[PDB]
Amino acid sequence: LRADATAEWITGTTSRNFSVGREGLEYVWGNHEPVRVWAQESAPGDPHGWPHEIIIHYYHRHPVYTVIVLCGVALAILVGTASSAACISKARRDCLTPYA
Amino acid sequence: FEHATTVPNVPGIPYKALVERAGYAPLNLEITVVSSELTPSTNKEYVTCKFHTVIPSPQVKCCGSLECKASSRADYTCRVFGGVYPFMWGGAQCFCDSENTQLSEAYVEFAPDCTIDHAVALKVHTAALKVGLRIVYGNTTAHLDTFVNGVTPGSSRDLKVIAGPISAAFSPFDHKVVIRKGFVYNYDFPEYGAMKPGAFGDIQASSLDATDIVARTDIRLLKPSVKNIHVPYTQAVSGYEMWKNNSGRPLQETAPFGCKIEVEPLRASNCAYGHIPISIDIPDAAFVRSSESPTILEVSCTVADCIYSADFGGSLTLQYKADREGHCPVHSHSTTAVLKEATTHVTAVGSITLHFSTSSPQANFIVSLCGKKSTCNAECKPPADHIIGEPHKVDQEFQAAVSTTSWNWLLALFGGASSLIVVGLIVLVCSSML
Ligand SMILES: *[C@@H]1O[C@H](CO)[C@@H](O)[C@H](O)[C@H]1NC(C)=O
Ligand SMILES: *[C@@H]1O[C@H](CO)[C@@H](O)[C@H](O)[C@H]1NC(C)=O
Ligand SMILES: *[C@@H]1O[C@H](CO)[C@@H](O)[C@H](O)[C@H]1NC(C)=O
Repeated sequence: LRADATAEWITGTTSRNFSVGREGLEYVWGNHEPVRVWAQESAPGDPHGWPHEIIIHYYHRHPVYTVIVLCGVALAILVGTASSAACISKARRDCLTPYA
Repeated sequence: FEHATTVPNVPGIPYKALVERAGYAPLNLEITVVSSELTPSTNKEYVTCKFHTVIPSPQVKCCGSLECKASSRADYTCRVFGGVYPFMWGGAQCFCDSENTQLSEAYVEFAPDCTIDHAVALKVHTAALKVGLRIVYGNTTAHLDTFVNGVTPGSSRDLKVIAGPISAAFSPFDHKVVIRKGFVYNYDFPEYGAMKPGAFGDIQASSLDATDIVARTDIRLLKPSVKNIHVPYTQAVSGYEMWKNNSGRPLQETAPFGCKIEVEPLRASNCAYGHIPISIDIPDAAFVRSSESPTILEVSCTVADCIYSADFGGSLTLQYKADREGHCPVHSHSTTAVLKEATTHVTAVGSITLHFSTSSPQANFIVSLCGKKSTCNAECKPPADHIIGEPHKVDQEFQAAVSTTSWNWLLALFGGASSLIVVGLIVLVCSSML
């Protein structure tokens, strides 16, 4: 959708870096034919392994998505632990208030 | 039989499905977009180029008043100067001392080389997408051209395919388009009769050979300083040349979705942006009865070294003990994995190998051989090659890009949190009931 088109006159011997996504990118160099390239999901991790490898692999692919998933699961376990602790504390003080 | 589906707009990358009537054997449906074009309707506003400034031969009247009338010539600018004394090679040019008058004319026309170097201004309307489709049904192949508009049938009497409306309207051209020598620019040219000096469209005409040329170049005639017979004048620069100096890059280089702009007619070919609903009325001669196709007694699927990438990375083997030798289609009942082969020949007992492309980290999908499912179940690895020269055949989707042993951890943590919630709730209810 967003064709971030760059045009530049090159002299001498240089090197140019271009970010390539899943949608692809084409480059034309001089009078040559256009060359099209596409990027694969080759993140340096492991989806089937220990959790840290999974986190780094999915973080290299989609950073913000995995950050909000990690924040969501941390919030879920925190709220669950806090609510369970509050419930058992309320039950314990309700059971011990007649004995006291 | 009428079958409705939705294909991607990407040129190449064939789309696979199977058609299953209740009493008939399934057959492969193979829809490929071999070519496409998005041609808008254009009307020509005007043509323009570098103007040629014509300075006619001066008029000199020897002590008698001169004035000039209106003219229909392009940017006709006129001025009369009194009290001149013109000289040429030979001597003085009038018999009268100092009341001599000179009338100087100036206009513009088209340069002799505007037949090649010229620009055409266009206003384009809503563009219509026309696609070239290769349809392989069973083992019959038909090539056709159809309009992506929703109601117009394809160019095939014996197939009757209808392409539904496009998912989104793209239209890479802006409302005002300038074409020069096959280069297409999204430039906002001035309207006809609204010329501006020193800018594009400073001279306009309906055609290159037209006589109704109109221009508003900033030309002005100066009083002759020395006593020769030249016409001194200053003019603004050619707005066509000024536009050529800073035209930017054409739409052949700046256009989304990676599709190439072509002229005669103006169009954008091979654009991959949306999804096309396609309805095929498959003729009943293509179908065969269920008794005609070979039957499957049992079939098993083993996936060997699945690699998820853009090409056909990953192979599976179907071991089958079918009845009677014959050709039947195969399919992968998944939107996240597509096979390479469509139809295979099966024997009494054996194994057939197939290649598939997937975007999910696991090969967890149902493969049908002769209509009999196989539920392939294995893991896939991330690719080693970072960059490949072909586009991905499968769109990436959620709940499939996340694998097991990563779904497992999330479900385990959520189930643990919910377990704490449930045990806290039931202990609270038990305490309240006491
Ligand atoms: C281009 O990328 C490579 C690898 O990511 C890096 O080593 C190099 O420094 C980059 N070059 C520039 C000019 O940023
Ligand atoms: C389609 O395949 C069947 C069985 O393999 C064969 O008999 C038939 O001739 C084929 N049709 C065409 C048009 O090739
Ligand atoms: C215009 O043309 C001049 C010489 O013809 C050139 O130096 C200059 O870069 C061009 N562009 C602009 C934006 O001035």
